[PDB]
Amino acid sequence: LRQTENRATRCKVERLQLLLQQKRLRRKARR
Amino acid sequence: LTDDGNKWLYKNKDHGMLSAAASLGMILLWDVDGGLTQIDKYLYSSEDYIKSGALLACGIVNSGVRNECDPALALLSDYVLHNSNTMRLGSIFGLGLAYAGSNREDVLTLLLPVMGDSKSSMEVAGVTA
Repeated sequence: LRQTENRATRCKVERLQLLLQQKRLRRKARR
Repeated sequence: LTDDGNKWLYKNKDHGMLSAAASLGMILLWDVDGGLTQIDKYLYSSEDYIKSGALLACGIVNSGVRNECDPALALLSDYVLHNSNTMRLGSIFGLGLAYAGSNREDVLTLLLPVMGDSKSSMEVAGVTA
């Protein structure tokens, strides 16, 4: 239960990390 | 803490770990990427104290920057539910301080229900208020 909650948290952490990397690449592209 | 904060958190005891971890976000204020990178490792600990402190750290990191993306929203609405225990004060306070000026009906409607659910002790109720 707690372990699978941690797994889901890790999944969303990876998702948002990739999204943030894309966002900052796009930002630095123009700035 | 940034060098080796795990030992620092562990030598911290009782309820201290909450604030000890939130200090990580305070240090990594306004830096979403750095905060996430330095908080992910501590985000998964056997004791929920460290997890809630990490949630506070992420909320503090998000606070002050109005990024259209809402990593704080996603991560912290994942935990806004009591999860069978009252130790969600950290999540609630983090969400608040992160979205202070946002006034997003999304976060308002996420927070108001959990505020009264027959299981939100006065601590949780005050934090969410």
